[PDB]
Amino acid sequence: QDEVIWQVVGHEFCSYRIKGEAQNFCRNEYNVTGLCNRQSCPLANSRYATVREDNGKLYLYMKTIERAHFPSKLWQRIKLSKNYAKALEQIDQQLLYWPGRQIHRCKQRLTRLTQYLLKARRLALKHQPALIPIKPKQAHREASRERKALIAAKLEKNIEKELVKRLKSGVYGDQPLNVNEEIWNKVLAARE
Amino acid sequence: VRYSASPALETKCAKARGAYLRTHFKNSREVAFTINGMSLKKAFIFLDNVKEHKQAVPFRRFNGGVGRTAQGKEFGVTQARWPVKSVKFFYDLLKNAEANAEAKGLDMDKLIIKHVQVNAAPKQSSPSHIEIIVAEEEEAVPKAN
Amino acid sequence: MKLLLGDEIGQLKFIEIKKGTDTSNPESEAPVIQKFGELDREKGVLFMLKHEMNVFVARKNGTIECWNVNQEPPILSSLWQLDSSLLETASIVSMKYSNGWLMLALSDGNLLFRHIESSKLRKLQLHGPLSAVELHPRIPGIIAAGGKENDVCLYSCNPTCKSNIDELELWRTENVVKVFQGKNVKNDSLNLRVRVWITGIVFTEDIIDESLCFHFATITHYGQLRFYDTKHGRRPVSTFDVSTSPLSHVGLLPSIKLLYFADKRAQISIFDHSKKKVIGRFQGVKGAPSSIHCLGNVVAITGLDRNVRIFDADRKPLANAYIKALPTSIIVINERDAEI
Amino acid sequence: MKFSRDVTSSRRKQRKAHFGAPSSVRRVLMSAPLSKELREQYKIRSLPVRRDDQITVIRGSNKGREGKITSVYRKKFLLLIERVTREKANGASAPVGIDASKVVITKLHLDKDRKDLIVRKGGKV
Amino acid sequence: VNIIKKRTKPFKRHQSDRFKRVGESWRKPRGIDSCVRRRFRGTISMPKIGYGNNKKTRYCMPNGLKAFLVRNVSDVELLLMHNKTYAAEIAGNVSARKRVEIVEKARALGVKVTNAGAKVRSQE
Amino acid sequence: GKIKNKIVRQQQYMKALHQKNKDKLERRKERAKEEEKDPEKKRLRLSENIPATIESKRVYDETIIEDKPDEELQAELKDDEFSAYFSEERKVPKLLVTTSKRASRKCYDFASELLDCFPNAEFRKRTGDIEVHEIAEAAAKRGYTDLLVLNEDRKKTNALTLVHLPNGPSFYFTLSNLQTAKEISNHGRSTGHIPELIINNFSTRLGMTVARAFQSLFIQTPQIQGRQVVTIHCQRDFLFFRRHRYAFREKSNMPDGIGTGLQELGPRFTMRLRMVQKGVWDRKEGEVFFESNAGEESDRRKFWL
Amino acid sequence: KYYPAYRENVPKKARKAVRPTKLRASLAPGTVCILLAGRFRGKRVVVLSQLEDTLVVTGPYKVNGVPIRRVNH
RNA sequence: GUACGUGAAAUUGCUGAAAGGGAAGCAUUGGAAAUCAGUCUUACCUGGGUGAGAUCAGUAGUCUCUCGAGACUAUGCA
RNA sequence: UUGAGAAGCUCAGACGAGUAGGCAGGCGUGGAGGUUUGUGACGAAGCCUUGGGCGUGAGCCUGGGUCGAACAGCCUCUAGUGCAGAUCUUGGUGGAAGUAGCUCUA
RNA sequence: AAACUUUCAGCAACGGAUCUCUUGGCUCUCGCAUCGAUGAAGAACGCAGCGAAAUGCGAUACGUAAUGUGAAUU
Repeated sequence: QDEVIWQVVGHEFCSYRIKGEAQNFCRNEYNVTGLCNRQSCPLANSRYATVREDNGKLYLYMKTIERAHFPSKLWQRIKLSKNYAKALEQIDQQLLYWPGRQIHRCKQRLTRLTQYLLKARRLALKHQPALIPIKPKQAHREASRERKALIAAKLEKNIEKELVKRLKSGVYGDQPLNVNEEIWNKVLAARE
Repeated sequence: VRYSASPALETKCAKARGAYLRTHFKNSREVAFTINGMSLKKAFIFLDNVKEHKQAVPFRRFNGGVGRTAQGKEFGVTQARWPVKSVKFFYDLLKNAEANAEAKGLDMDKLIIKHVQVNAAPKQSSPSHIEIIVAEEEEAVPKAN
Repeated sequence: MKLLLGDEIGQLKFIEIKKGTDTSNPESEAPVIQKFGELDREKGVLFMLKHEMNVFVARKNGTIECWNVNQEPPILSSLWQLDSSLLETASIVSMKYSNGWLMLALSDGNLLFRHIESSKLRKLQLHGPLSAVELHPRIPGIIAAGGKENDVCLYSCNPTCKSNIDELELWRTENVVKVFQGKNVKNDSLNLRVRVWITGIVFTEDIIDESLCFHFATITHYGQLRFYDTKHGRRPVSTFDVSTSPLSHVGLLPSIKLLYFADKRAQISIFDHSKKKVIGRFQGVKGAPSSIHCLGNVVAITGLDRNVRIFDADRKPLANAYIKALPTSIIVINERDAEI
Repeated sequence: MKFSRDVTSSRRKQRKAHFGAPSSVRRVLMSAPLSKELREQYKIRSLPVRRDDQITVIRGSNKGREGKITSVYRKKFLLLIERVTREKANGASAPVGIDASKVVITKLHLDKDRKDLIVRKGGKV
Repeated sequence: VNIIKKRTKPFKRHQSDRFKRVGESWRKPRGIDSCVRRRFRGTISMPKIGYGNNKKTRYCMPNGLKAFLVRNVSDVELLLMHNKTYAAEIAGNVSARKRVEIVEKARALGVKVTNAGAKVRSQE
Repeated sequence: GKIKNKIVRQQQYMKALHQKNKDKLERRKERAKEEEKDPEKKRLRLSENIPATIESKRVYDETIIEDKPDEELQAELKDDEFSAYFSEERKVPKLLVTTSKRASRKCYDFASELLDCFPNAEFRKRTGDIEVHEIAEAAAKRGYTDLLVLNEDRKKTNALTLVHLPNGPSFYFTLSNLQTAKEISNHGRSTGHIPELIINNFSTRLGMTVARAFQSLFIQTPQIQGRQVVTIHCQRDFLFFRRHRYAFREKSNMPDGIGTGLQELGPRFTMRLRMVQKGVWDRKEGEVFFESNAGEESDRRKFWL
Repeated sequence: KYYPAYRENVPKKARKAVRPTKLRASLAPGTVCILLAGRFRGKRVVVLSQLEDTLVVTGPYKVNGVPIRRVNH
């Protein structure tokens, strides 16, 4: 069973395997470590235990060889207490007389899943900027429309037109301070 | 349309183009180099002189086989020629660019040739793409502060 | 379609919009607007509760008044006032009419009931911060109030009364006891307490102790629509995270016997209780709505886009008009067309 | 899946047949779905489009526009609708073509042939 | 075991700079008379096994982590037990919608992301 | 189209293009002769045939403010959120420019230029995890009246949210074409004088709100002797911010015979109004006065500002 | 959060013991000494006492203005 | 924009910067100038107060599995 | 002590030129079966880039720009599968040179 | 210095690679048996739409009759 299963899934083809430069990974949901190993494989180990998170609660999933042929009833889970000390005790008492390597791996996953729930709660309380995706078509359109708008704006022509218009309207005092004698005299002869 | 130069922003510039023009690329390149940077009125006078052989266009990079003249002493070089096909095309483009500036309402007594470029058109002889940008001479506003 | 509209500067507009009109369309016919009232910011309108063929108008300065819209132009049938000692630190958060009494609750919990005929008033203290309070449309002497960190509670004047209760003996402080107090939902999956901020209350028994089993729905500042059934328990029967923006208004559409809500992100949608999902949205509304009124098949929405948008129960854009000044309330007077 | 060896699933041959069809075949190729009221009244799901048919645009930029079918342009698999046009540079309104599958027929241009066709496809008139 | 690189320059093909038709991807010279194959003085170096890097620090980024390619939220959750050893690297063809979902998930898992700022804007 | 031969179909195009040019030339030459013979015909053609522009064919909206003064519009403004600036009280505007959390020196090089544009503006580095609403409510007690937050990411400022204190409207713009004085050709040095303000082309009612908000950032009385002008110009819903130093001189082209010369001082950039909120800015719980829809902006001739 | 979640490469027991610094015989308390670095470079100061590695040094504050300071030997 | 999807290299023009005296490019090491990369204190532990809720009730029910295991529903918050 | 991809983990010592030739392990390309409950108009493929990183290397990952409809990792199968040369084939483009030509010239 | 030369970068040309496409080719398999003195295959000349360097047709000249489909051709 297990040794034949491993020789197939572990060395020929597993749909859960992700090949990596230094270590292969397992996208199986029930893998405690997330790595492709002989001891980490949930497929090749008929007595397996893992800790998984379900909507904010952690559970200890266990399967035995005597339920291997019944996929619906294969895995059984118990709710792990929110007290970390008691959660370790529950793993110890549910995995009684299991190999210490497997209890070690479930206690490591319990810590990381407890840390992830802590960090998730801390991010919820914190305020962080929303990530706004950049849309290539919108960026192209607004870049070309802006170029046409800037050309059609005639900024320096409109700035100069407004400045002269308010010079004629005399928004300043009697004699302006932004003009010299020749400009003021020319303006006086024209506007009057 | 887009030109080689960041200027030609509508407010203070005017453009003109000629593409696939039936004139030699090397002669047009030399004429463009000479009239680049000149005032528009000064450039028109110079182009008229080259037509009348009063002034010579100094062939500068493609000067192989070009005879030297005393009229090139002004430009600091020796080789010179009097092309008339290149000058006619440049004079027409300058007339177009001047007319474009008049429509734009630009100040006509401050126009200088900011950017004039000549590019090789597809081998049909070697034709030439010519593009000219004439912009107002930007003056500095006194701080007076 | 005849409709009244109030603005933030206190002026009352009497619009005669008609189906097919859209002021954004240059070929459309201009609506007939008869403006009246005050042109001062300090006398801006707040609420426009409609009393049969009359309209009650609340104002920021406390000058509650009534208008008879049967006649054209409407004339000030009656005028009231509110003590300035009640408004220097509070604000009117809800105002509605039932059984001849005018609810005038404030932000600090003060309740100012008022008999229209006998012109008598009675104070009624309540819980802390208040943001929504609604009277029972059918059963007399029932209140439902809630606010920021103030879970929704039901207050009853008549315990049972078994048929009805006289109009004069309502709202006495010695007869009002709370017959229901909301229980907060359990903590989030991240072991975080679900905060309570009630922003709207509506009684949904029409679309679902004698006359017990108060079915009602509330909307919160955190965009979750909660349906309550007092027989089931103090906890909400159902909870839907219908929006990611604070919910502004909630109510029923009697044409389709179904519920609507709107949020601060300029989104008005229809919630189907039987299907437990939102069916369609009142599309074409820009800017956060300030008041929504539904009369028969016609539902009118006004908001920060300075427009009045008319839809039907099936979210069809019947009419649209531009009103220049920033509105605060809307009221549908006549659902039928102008020529009818 | 298809099982007859008289029908080809080759993309080369299916595209060639569609884009090289004669006008008689193109008549059936441009068919439109009937509206719900017409579907339950004529016992027909879809019909080939014909001139003077009253249709509603269902898809595209012109969604919701109604009008008669002014001309069935078979050479381009397009429908021309009344007042469903686009402004040109010189001001002349250029008609806009809509695919026949993107419109719904709300009123049929009934004639003797169409009534016989209706009862031919199991349809009560 | 800090990261040590025996060499940081790349190995460029001989005469790749002289000729544009010749790419810079390394090609082992085969000419017997060529001085590069004979490994004379002053000539360019050649890839040797001695240049190989420490097995413990191999594939490690300058921050000590190994880049793990990620294409969806399922790939990020894989690094729950290896957040001190691996950094998530979102693929180049993952859209800006999925990139956002990946980045929030990696933040709760305590997983470093190499390109967490790509194709997105910020709004506080 | 009909021709699927590439060579033939471009031979046919060149033939038709030459035919089109010849008939257009003949019509133009004959039109010139008749219009020369009768100058009135040239007047009729020029008056009737005015070239179309996107501004001229802009889609109609009734929100445009008419040039005739309106008493309803003035009644709204006289007790508005910006009323303390446009009334006889003349509340001097005090600006608080800040950035996003952990910003680079590229943001500071543009923030300094924005600090030069606005005298009586203060810059405070963003520290820790203080939010915009917390800054706004804290700055409202320090005498400040407007808060400017420059959002930058990956060493590039791209957004700007301005909040009117204490509970005024909040605006959100996305910036582009950010250029500093050193990057502008023939730039200048800006002195300490209070710049003048020019606001152009804000026809719609939503433009009045944005124009008032930008106007409220400037000291009411400018120093004319400095000859510095700050322009915010709206064209096709794009707001262009420029600062120039001007000097009146004689221009022969202009009909009045007079026309100033400009020398840019910087910074130069463009803004697009993404959202306006009632009250202090809050992207989650804020009340949306205006939210730009990129689907509606696809129309070249439809504008909101 | 307490049970180690990783390999926990615990450092091997390093046989390094802390022993008192053996300063020079010439750096006795009370000897006049020249500062070589710091803001007080070039000054001459009196060594009050030796700390574990540094010398608690000071020039008379009325003489050269060097307060009670530490200096590396 | 019909010289029409994408638009590489060779090649050409203009502009900007830098280097110039003949084996040259190139290799090694640094300087200068220009530019770029990522690494942040924030959490952890502990104490009290205030409220909260369940995986806590000297607690009542339902559902699905195999007494008790998961999921919920009321009620109380010691 | 968890360090059983037993094809893994671990400890130790020695050694390292290389033509012909021999033997292993890998990189890349077109197509096929399976798989990733895979990527993609919120932008696939390609291309550009004095952006960053990984590998002794073949190569690979990635940011930005451009772009506009498809594409990839892993296990296996398959082959018209990798170029600097062949006075290689086809196409494009240079210096010669605005030279030979048909003083200065057009 | 300037020029020229050289290098690098930006923009503009030139060129048409790459990618994606495909009413085409190629290969295999399956069914079938049908040219002509009652004028064939092929060639030429006309016709009318055209873009023919294409197609259809034959002075009844894109064909006429008949059977249809049923409202276009473009």
